[PDB]
Amino acid sequence: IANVSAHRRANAFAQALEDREQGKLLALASGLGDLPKPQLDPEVKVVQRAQLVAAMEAMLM
Amino acid sequence: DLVDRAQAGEAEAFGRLYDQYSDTVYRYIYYRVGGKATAEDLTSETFLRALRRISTFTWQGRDFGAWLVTIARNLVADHSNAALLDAVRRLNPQQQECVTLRFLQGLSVAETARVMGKNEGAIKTLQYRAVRTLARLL
Repeated sequence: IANVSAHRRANAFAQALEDREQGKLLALASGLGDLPKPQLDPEVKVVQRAQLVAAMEAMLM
Repeated sequence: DLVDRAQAGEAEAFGRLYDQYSDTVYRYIYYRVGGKATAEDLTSETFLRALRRISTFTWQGRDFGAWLVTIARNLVADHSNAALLDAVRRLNPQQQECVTLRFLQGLSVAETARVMGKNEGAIKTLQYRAVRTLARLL
């Protein structure tokens, strides 16, 4: 019986995370998610994006 | 879908897919290779592979982000405009950034100088040396 409830809370948390007892869990996940992550160099993004858009236009030309 | 829109050859839709997913692909790769340059290169290759196979991306339970991750995983394990642009990727850091800001972003010499922390004189010299280098290795 108590096995299907553990399944339900898990699914509620999953759904809450997408949106973002359970409020503490979300706060912890947000805490982890709010830490700085490595970032692709902005000027590298410019060139890669242009390369991809061009490759596409080359595929469709 | 944006994916469904790219599969219609709307090139900008694929650009948007890059916007949405590039940092996640990069971060997956970053910790698995030796050096930022390699991580950047394999990020580019991951998207290029997805693009080249995008006409096959039609199986039942497909997920685009998951597909990108699995492609990058494969690449790490196995680790004209296209020529113009891959030539740009070969320039040294200073020359690459200069041409990207000036010509790909359309920043003026003055705007570029402000971003790069150089004087406009140094930018005029730099953009000259950068385009001359593209002229040789291309």
